[PDB]
Amino acid sequence: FLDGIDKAQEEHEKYHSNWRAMASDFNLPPVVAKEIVASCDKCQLKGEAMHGQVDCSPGIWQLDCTHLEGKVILVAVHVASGYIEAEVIPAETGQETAYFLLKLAGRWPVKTVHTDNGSNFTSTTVKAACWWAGIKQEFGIPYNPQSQGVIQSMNKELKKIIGQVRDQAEHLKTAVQMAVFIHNFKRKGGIGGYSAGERIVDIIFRVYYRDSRDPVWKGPAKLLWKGEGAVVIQDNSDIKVVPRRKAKIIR
Amino acid sequence: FLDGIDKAQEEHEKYHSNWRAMASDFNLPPVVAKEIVASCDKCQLKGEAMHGQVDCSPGIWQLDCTHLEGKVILVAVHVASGYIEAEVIPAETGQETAYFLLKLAGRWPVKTVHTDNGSNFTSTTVKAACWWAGIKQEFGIPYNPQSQGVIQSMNKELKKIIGQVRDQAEHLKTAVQMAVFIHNFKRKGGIGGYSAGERIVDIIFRVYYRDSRDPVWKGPAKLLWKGEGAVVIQDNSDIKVVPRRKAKIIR
Amino acid sequence: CSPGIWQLDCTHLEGKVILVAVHVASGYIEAEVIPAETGQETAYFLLKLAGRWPVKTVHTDNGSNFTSTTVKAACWWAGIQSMNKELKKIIGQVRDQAEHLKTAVQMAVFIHNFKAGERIVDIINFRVYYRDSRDPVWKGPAKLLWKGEGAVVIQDNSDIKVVPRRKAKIIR
Amino acid sequence: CSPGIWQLDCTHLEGKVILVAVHVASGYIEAEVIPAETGQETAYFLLKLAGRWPVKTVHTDNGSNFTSTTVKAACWWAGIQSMNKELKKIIGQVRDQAEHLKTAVQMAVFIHNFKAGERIVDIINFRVYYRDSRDPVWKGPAKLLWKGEGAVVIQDNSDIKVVPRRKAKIIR
DNA sequence: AAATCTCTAGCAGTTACAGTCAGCG
DNA sequence: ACTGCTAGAGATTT
DNA sequence: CGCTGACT
DNA sequence: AAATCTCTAGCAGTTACAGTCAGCG
DNA sequence: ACTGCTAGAGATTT
DNA sequence: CGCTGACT
Ligand SMILES: [Mg+2]
Ligand SMILES: [Mg+2]
Ligand SMILES: [Zn+2]
Ligand SMILES: [Zn+2]
Repeated sequence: FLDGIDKAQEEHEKYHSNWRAMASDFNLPPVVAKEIVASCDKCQLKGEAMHGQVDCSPGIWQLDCTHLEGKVILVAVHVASGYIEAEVIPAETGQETAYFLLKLAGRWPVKTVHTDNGSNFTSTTVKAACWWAGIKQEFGIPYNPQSQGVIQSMNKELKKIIGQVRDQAEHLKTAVQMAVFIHNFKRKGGIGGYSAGERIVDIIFRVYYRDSRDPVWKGPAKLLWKGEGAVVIQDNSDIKVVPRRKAKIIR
Repeated sequence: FLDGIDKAQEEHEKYHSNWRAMASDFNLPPVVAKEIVASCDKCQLKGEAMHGQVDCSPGIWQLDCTHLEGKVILVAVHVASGYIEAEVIPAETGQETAYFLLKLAGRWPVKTVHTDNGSNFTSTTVKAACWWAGIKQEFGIPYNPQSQGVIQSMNKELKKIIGQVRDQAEHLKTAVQMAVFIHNFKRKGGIGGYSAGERIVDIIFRVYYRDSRDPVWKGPAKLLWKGEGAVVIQDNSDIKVVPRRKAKIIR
Repeated sequence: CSPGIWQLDCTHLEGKVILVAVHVASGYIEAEVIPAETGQETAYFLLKLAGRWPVKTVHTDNGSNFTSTTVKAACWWAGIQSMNKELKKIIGQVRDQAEHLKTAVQMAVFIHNFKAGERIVDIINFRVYYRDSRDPVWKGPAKLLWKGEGAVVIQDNSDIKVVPRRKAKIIR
Repeated sequence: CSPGIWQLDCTHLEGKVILVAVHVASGYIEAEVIPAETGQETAYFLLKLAGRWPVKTVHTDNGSNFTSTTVKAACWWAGIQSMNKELKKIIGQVRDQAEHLKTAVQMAVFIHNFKAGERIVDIINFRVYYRDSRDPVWKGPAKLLWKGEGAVVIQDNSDIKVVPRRKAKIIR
């Protein structure tokens, strides 16, 4: 093509220059510069720089645990209304969770549950429970907590409220349900200045990626599917999902 | 005033409601509602939600260390040009740093240094050095790394470049200075598409707060001074600085 | 009839206590296994219902687990036979479907309530809030022109829009 | 004369090696204590200067620490007497001001260079970039109308502005 | 005052331990 | 074959 | 010389 | 194509260990 | 008495 | 019964 290209590829393969550097230095255009950059493997680390949007449907209920004063709280949430069904778990295991989902189905219309791939929520007991109750068990990415993001924020506010009213109890579970009362009925804002009971009642290629807490971005893999927020891929019959923030596509 | 106010203060002092709740529920205006909220101590946690702007003057030079492969790197930076003077430290102590600042004064015009309150940079050796060289030693907040933010980002890119060219060496310090070459002369962008040598040569009340990694926000204290980004305060002759993101003022 | 009316009761199935609240004006039932007769788990229960539904009044008797001053304090802070036997018979039905009793208790409460939920919904044109692609800001009141399945037909001030149900909320 | 010209040399003060590069066309000197005569610390030194200044050419002799192929490889990747005695005399002066020799070496380099810096600046109207309050975006080319002390007088397309020097950069 | 932008902490499984040195006894 | 968010605090315009 | 606390 | 918004990871002193359970031997 | 930032990657308008 | 790995 032009010997500037060859020396640009030697230059690049010694220094890994960016596209502006090779382009302006060796008097080249930006396109072929970005093709030399994009032809490289090592330089392709950073991802797409964009969050998604969690599914906000009436029949969805987020679910996750947290930790406080040595105790393990479980928290159920409605995506739309910000409502809470929180309680203390005496010791986290799957059976107690299944009993809790039975408790949440007997009070609130549940259709499907969106939580993480934690130990409990994959057990068979939970599966039999949501099976009996006509509830669809959905999961998300393991190492992308923001996929559950809604519930995570609730923990903050829940803990925040426990900062205010822990001196009004001799036990934890009491103050927990007190915080639930405050957040669901006594605090207002958001939609139109409603508390969560008012809202909840009103409603009712070459693709590089990383995972596994491994900052070593992965080699080329075969894109299977593109949606809005995550994608599905194949690296030697390794069918897997990746969120777009943690991935890059080479057309 | 109005008995709605008294029951609003009982309500608040039992549930710590927000201003919209008391306001709409007990049929009150938002101002006195926010005065009941602002009259409270516990509810006043969150801060001001705003970053500042680091001083970007020619005579400033950021300075900080980092860690890699068991070794402790030291990094000097120019705020304006993005230029680097990086090297390996064989074992971090203050004397070696003072020798490094002497090395950086004998090559580059230094006027003042902006780094953190780490062990080294407070020793007397550094003070004698910048004393001899006419360099002013400035410090920042302890637990606000973003005050040095510039240099922190450099470490990322520096480490990023070491991801690309670590296979071109039998030793670390070599690849370090190689990365320095790449970033300062061979990469371009930012201002007008310059590399850092081109730029560097072209140039040449009641106030609640927290610190100490302590999420317990502090009781009322007497504001001494207000600037743009941080403030100075007094809690029983405890004269101290706080950044505004970690503080709240009650007029 | 008033919405904030709850009738309380308890039974002793399998020699184990079960404590039940009933929304009178809808017959809506929540029953939970209480381990022990006392004001502690009682006030725990009314504290749950307090933050699970808008209680204003509980109708109950002179039992010792109810006259306990812990009840009066937690409630100060907070501000039918044929149903007992209904849930008794349903528990009899689904007892062999689940080993633990508490399980089948909540299964009977589930059966009665859904197999009264929409009744309490009935006790208490439309406005729509929505999000576009790559703009997590929630958007203004949108005049609902049609509610579909998987998509919805809205109108803002200048744009009749399609939005999938995964990015919408419909509130009066 | 060319800017990318560096003359190399070494001396042995206190029985310790010192390696010095000199910008010929400005006489600008950087001298560093090398622990041992070899191509390793040498190529380390030219690798530093390579990323500290835009080298194109080094003029040097047939010493073994220079003909070492490590020099040729690191340099392939990379692409006066009266000064030696000048720094020798200055080192003689400030030797008693600092215990370690390397210290006083860099003190002499400091003395010579600043007490040649602005010479290399001289080897290689104005445009101004600025930031307002609570808007970390960097702003467009602003026509410098006056450079002050602690503040500067700029002009954008419609607003002659004051900006403190702590929020400005002035580049040709 | 009354609305309407604009923006950030902390939530995410979680910390007791290392490394230095000015200052006080 | 899936997806970041929430509640305050402060400017700023009606 | 300890060693403390203070920040990293 | 050539510019000009718009937005996010990781940098910040740093991790090897706990807690469960579906699945495979 | 002091203050978050940088470099890419992707839409989008000239 | 181990125990592995996998996610939290
Ligand atoms: Mg979780
Ligand atoms: Mg630091
Ligand atoms: Zn490259
Ligand atoms: Zn309060």
